[PDB]
Amino acid sequence: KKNLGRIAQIIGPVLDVAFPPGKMPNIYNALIVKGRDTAGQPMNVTCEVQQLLGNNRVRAVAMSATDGLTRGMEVIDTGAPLSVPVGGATLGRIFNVLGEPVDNLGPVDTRTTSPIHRSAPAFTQLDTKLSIFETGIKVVDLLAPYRRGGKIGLFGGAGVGKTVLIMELINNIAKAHGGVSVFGGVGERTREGNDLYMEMKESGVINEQNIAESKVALVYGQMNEPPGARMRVGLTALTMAEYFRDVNEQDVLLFIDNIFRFVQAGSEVSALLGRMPSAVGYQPTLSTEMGSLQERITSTKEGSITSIQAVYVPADDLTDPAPATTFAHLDATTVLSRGLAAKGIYPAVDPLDSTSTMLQPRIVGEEHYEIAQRVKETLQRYKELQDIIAILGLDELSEEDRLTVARARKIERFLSQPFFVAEVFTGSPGKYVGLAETIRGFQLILSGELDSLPEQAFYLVGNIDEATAKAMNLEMES
Amino acid sequence: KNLGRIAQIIGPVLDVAFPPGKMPNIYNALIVKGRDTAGQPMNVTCEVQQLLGNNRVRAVAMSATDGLTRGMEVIDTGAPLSVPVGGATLGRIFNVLGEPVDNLGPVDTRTTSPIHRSAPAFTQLDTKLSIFETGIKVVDLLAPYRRGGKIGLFGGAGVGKTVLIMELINNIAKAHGGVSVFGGVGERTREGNDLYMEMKESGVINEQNIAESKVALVYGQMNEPPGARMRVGLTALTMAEYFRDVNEQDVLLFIDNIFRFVQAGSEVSALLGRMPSAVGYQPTLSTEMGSLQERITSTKEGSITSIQAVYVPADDLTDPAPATTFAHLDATTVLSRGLAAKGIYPAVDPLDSTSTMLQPRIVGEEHYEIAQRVKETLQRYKELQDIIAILGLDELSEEDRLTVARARKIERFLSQPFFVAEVFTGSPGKYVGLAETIRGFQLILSGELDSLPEQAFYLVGNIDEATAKAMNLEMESKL
Amino acid sequence: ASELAARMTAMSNATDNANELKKTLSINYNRARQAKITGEILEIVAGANAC
Amino acid sequence: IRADEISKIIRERIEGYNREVKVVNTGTVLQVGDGIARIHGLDEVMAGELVEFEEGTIGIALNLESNNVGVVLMGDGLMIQEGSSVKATGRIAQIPVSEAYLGRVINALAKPIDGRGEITASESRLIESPAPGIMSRRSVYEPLQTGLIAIDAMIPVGRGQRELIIGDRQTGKTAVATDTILNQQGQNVICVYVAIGQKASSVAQVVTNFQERGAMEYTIVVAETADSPATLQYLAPYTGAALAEYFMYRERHTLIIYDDLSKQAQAYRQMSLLLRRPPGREAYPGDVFYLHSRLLERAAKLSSLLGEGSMTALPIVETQAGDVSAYIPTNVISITDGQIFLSADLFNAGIRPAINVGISVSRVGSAAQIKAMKKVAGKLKLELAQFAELEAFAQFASDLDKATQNQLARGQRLRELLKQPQSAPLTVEEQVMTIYTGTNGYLDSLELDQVRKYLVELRTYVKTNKPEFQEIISSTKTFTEEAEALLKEAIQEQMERFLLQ
Amino acid sequence: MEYTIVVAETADSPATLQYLAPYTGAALAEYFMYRERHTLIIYDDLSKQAQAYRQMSLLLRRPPGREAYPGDVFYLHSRLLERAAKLSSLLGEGSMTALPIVETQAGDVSAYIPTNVISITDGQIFLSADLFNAGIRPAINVGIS
Ligand SMILES: Nc1ncnc2c1ncn2[C@@H]1O[C@H](COP(=O)(O)OP(=O)(O)OP(=O)(O)O)[C@@H](O)[C@H]1O
Ligand SMILES: Nc1ncnc2c1ncn2[C@@H]1O[C@H](COP(=O)(O)OP(=O)(O)OP(=O)(O)O)[C@@H](O)[C@H]1O
Ligand SMILES: Nc1ncnc2c1ncn2[C@@H]1O[C@H](COP(=O)(O)OP(=O)(O)O)[C@@H](O)[C@H]1O
Repeated sequence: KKNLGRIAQIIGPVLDVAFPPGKMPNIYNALIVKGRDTAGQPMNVTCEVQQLLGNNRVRAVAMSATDGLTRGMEVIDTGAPLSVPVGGATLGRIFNVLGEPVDNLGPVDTRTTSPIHRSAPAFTQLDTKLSIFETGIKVVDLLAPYRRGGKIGLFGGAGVGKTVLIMELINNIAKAHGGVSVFGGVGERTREGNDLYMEMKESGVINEQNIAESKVALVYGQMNEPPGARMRVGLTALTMAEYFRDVNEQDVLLFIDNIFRFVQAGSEVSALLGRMPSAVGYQPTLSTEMGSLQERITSTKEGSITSIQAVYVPADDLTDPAPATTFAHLDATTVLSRGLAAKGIYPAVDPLDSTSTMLQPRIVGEEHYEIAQRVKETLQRYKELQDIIAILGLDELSEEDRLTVARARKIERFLSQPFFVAEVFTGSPGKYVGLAETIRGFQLILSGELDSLPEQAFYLVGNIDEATAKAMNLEMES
Repeated sequence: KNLGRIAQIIGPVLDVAFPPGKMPNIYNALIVKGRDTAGQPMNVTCEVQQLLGNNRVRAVAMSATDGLTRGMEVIDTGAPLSVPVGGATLGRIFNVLGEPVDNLGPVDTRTTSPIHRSAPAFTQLDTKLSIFETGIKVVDLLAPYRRGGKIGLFGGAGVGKTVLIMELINNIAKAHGGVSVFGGVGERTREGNDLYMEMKESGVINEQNIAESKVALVYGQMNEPPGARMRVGLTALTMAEYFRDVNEQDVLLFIDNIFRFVQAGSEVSALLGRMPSAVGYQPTLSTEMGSLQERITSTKEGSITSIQAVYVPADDLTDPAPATTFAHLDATTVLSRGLAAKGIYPAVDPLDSTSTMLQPRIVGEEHYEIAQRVKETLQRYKELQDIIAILGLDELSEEDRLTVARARKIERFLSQPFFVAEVFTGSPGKYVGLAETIRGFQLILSGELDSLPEQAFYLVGNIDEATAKAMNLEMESKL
Repeated sequence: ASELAARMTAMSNATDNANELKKTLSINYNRARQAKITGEILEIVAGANAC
Repeated sequence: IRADEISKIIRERIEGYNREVKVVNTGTVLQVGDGIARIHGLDEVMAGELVEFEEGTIGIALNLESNNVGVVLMGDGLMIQEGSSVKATGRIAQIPVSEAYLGRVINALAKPIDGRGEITASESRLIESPAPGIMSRRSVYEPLQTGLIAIDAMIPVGRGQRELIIGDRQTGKTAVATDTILNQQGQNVICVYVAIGQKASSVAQVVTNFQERGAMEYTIVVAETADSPATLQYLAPYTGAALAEYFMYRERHTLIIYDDLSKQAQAYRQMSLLLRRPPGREAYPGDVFYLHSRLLERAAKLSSLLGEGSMTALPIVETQAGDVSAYIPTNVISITDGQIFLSADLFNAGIRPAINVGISVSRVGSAAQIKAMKKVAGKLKLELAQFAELEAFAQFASDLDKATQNQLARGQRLRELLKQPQSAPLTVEEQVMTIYTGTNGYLDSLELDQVRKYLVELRTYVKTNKPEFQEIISSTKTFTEEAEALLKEAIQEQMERFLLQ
Repeated sequence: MEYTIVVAETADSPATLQYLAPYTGAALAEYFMYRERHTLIIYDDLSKQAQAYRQMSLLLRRPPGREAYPGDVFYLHSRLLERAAKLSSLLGEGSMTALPIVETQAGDVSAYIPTNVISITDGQIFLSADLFNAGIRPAINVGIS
């Protein structure tokens, strides 16, 4: 209906399309390309503009595999920004980068659709209440409380249990509170995407039949996908989430993982856009794109969009800009130090940088505030002593500093939360803990009630009474 | 004509075109004028470095990029820029192009020396080597200046360099009856303002009656363009040059910072179509320091003694601008974040700071032995300190356990207060004499005053005052 | 004798702890120097070839 | 009430309009890509003119060539047809200003993003009004108050002085910024919390805290959504600077909080990179130095000839992994009036605020703080520096000298004085009280970990018993023998009260 | 040799061919797994493929990024390592288990290519030169594996 015409240039992923000189399309809008294939000339080539580049020519980003098409294909301007199905059509459906259901189910009803991106929500349309809910993972519930409706940052490198921590968190809050629970997979290992999909099917939070009863909208974008697709799936998932926070007006659970792959797709497409590079390699616009994907998450006046975002810290580099933007852009930083996983704790979370602005006396209670304090002072002191105790041995300390090292490692192994989904990986069927644990295990450790049971006697056990029973068992076996 | 158009303006880089009748030479002052946002007769001065063909040229502007719009007139003065110099040009503070920025009466602009000039050949350089004492303890002990030399303040991240310059100017501007000049080159403007206030206070400006001011301030802003900052040093240097050849007096230069100048040159060179270099800078860094440190030379005609602050970024030495600045310096004072962290001021590690004028025969062969003994025990302590930090001083064997406490007293003793720094310290400072210095150190390094507590040496001008503070400390140990 | 045996085992563990620590720190230095100067080189070559 | 009266005002706005002879420079837009607009034609365009599009997403013309003009999109222009008549506005990025801003969340295009309604405003403040003149300005001779203890204790802030908060993330930088804002409750201090490039939920939280503390009656928050275009995200500090110039130029001394500035450098970097203006080192454009120079040098202290107000500045810059040798925290430390750190170690180890004066420094000194605290504890900064070294030295604690034992326990108790609770902004007279309690060794014999309780007991005891002390000294700014006498008196009394018990 | 189809280009080969080789291995493995059978592909070594692709990119003058490697390399490896899965009985439940050999450098698991392919796989398998020179052959470190 709009300007038909010809792509003049294709450069791998990116593509440059000329047009009628009269009307060029919008910036940021979409358009398909018919093109060709082996059998049939399908509209599989969805496309998206990026830069109108002179001579009635637009430089545009692809969305799918983009071989077989050529210069001069019959491009179709759809004019609008990329629409995407929303509604109960989402619920349960494992649909893809442009919204089509790739879950081998029916093509969902287009009676309710929405464009891909929109403006930032308003200064007033932000909420006011510093909302806090617990999870059940004790290190989080001690020293990194979670701004619900805000942003919950999952940091760490690779092979450090971040996706597994997300699986545990969704394993809790899938049948815990919250309305629709929109997982998005930005660049996920697709076998692990279908893995947790099967975990939703088995766990039944998603629905086999009558799928429109799900409160789950798993719109993955697999890691295999082209860089435009990885660049857009985050905007798709957040479009679902803001749709529900404005139309279901619901507290939406927004597991996404991991948006470093999203901004790396942005870097990769910029490198063919010819935009000059930035810090160490990335796109120059990483700041604004992370700003888009963050500022279009908010807890609204009615929808507390609680977002649980992971960020793949590349090669454990905190001063990298892809962290350095996000954990300015979010509330609950949770960096998962790899060396703790080398030691063998699962999850492997430091206390020092894993933090929150929720950790305030006037939010968590001054009691829980000082609880988290009296943990954190001791463990920071333990690190300050760690870097000089590893050289030159243990007993060159004071009696006090020796006891403080013992108690700090007490808290350390005490925060080894056994995970309920990690039984099939390690063997131990994990445990659930809460606020009575959050006060009391800390209290026994810091008072010195538990002060003779060894470091194993609170190892991989959440409940402190479970640690006492474990201590009884290991003292019995001698 | 010579009226041209400005084809491209990107930052303070201005691509000026010209008709083929005239394409002027390099370094020439160009002045687009008569226009502003208010319809004002605002002029901007811009000099040329690269002339990029087709009778066109890219220039650097010594005032802000705002105001002037592409396709505008430009009047080259047919000459390189010329700075108003003279004894009438003392007292007032003025611009890079020379305009008096003191906002009262302009100086008589009649004798203008060109800002870019020849550097004096060494046949004109006064090879006469000489010794300078400036009253600050660690300097006139261990980095004794040449009364005639070039003096470097290798400073760290804003630590003690500018306050050191203020103290030293306060101590020696009255001392040197010849001319003196501060060059505020990319200096922080409120601290240049504080310096100007101290010159009004101590009467070296003689605010009620000027041109008897043997000091002359010229300043260029941080907030000014790098086109201004990459020539403000040349402005100050030319004022000192005029006083070193025409007046040919004893001339004293205190530019701050030279690395500001370097960064401004790098800044415009990235813009004016040139490649980068190794970390930080332009590829013209060495020739920039060449122009400067070849023009600031004490001549057989007239002496000069230029001190200059060198802020190294990241507080190191492998940085290329101090890697050439050391090579162009002769009296190097290198400050330390560590000694500032322990409050010892001036926070110069005496290890790094040396001077050509520390020869035994030229400092006195006992003064030299003082200097060698302090550097020896000090460097051995700076070696030992990490072994201390892992194995305990009380373990660390006695024949070095004495020397660690000795040099530990030494450095804090050579921390001495300044007459301006009393705002930062609490006690008004001291102008220390070098005989008193070598005397106190001949006590400490020998091990006569090993009975004293160490903090009795903290922030003390003279060793007899250190004994006095020691008796006070012992008295309060009783009380 | 037991004092200077405890000092001996103190030093015989401290030397090896210093050795593994300098191993880790040497690897850290090599990686850091590599990363810094590579970022330097690719940055300046981006600035140089961006014309 | 609508459509029933406004027709006469409609006639008033219509009749009496311009019908001008305004010849304008007008450009056919050529190359828009990713927030920039390399525009064809448009010859006589002043670099810095706003350029009006088809849309209304106006744009600043930063760079300009012989053929094209580098123009940014303040407001992302999501639909701009090629060849659109994009004419400039003629004027140069002027900013409307009034005292009626005092509370409205305002956007970088001077626009109320408060929901409070539009502001009438008369003047047109330039976006690049230069620094106040060299001769024109006085030294920072007058105190400005922190509300936090240790900063006013050792490393003073002064009205006109531009101290630089620095540190890693999540270490209370924005927190101590807001604390030293809402400290200003009777000091006739305008605060301009310019929020740059972070969570709008966070800026809503801080304006919530300001609505709690009342400080949003006089403060002006320039928000910057992280989704705002990077041209706007770097422009906004200049808007805040000119807006504070609007009040400093009358008489009214003010304070500003850039928050942060590192995102300003990053956003400006993004704009310069898309503008193809080549990068300097660390992939930044070189003149982030020049940008922040023009910014911070627009913040100083007036003298009596032009209004003797001040624009004391607090630009927070963010440094990752506790570095200083990051490029922007290398520029801003040279162009600030000294810097204060928030080490993650000192924060998570209880020192909250976390200003380790070993690396922290205020480079104008006591002349910008009060004469009472001067005469009490000018020396305490260097004393605590020595205590920090010697406590690092007292790792080798086998047989400490008795004098160094006194010194270490002394500076120990002093550091314990420099502990303070969350958002408890002490009276500056109370800071004089605790600073004399430390410097006069009363607490030396006392319990070392109950010094906080000793202090709260002592401050309640003096604030009840002898509140004449704090008012006579706040009227004299001077630690006199009357102050000494009242101090040591209530010290004996409350020392008794807390010894028993 | 009936169990394998050995794919071998060596360091003589141009970096383009060394770049395309494991893609071709994955393609024929996709044909074989896709034809109902289990299969196993041995990329050896994939770090050499990273170096080859990095060279091909630099001769393509594309500005490299992290550790002077192009930003593409993660998606690049995601191609030839996400084509390796176990299908279901919808299409014949063939399986394409894979051993992408990545020879790291000095144990720097926090180097770009090793942490990259860890971020795409189903877990690490360690091998320390220290356990190898400690006589324990094979030298897999089970505490981190
Ligand atoms: N919390 C855990 N419980 C049990 N096993 C774990 C845990 N964390 C890590 N592991 C082991 O380490 C391997 C990889 O670590 P992990 O799964 O944490 O990385 P990841 O979650 O893929 O990180 P990301 O999702 O950020 O890529 C897992 O396959 C598992 O064997
Ligand atoms: N005196 C204090 N006592 C206790 N906590 C404090 C104190 N000062 C600051 N904090 C804490 O520091 C935490 C982080 O605040 P803030 O956001 O200002 O840090 P930041 O480094 O600025 O983080 P970001 O840069 O991401 O904004 C807050 O939760 C606040 O409670
Ligand atoms: N031990 C010290 N002695 C004197 N001044 C000090 C000391 N430690 C910190 N300072 C501060 O350092 C400032 C001087 O730093 P300096 O490097 O001279 O100037 P800038 O910081 O402008 O480069 C002084 O204003 C003073 O407040």
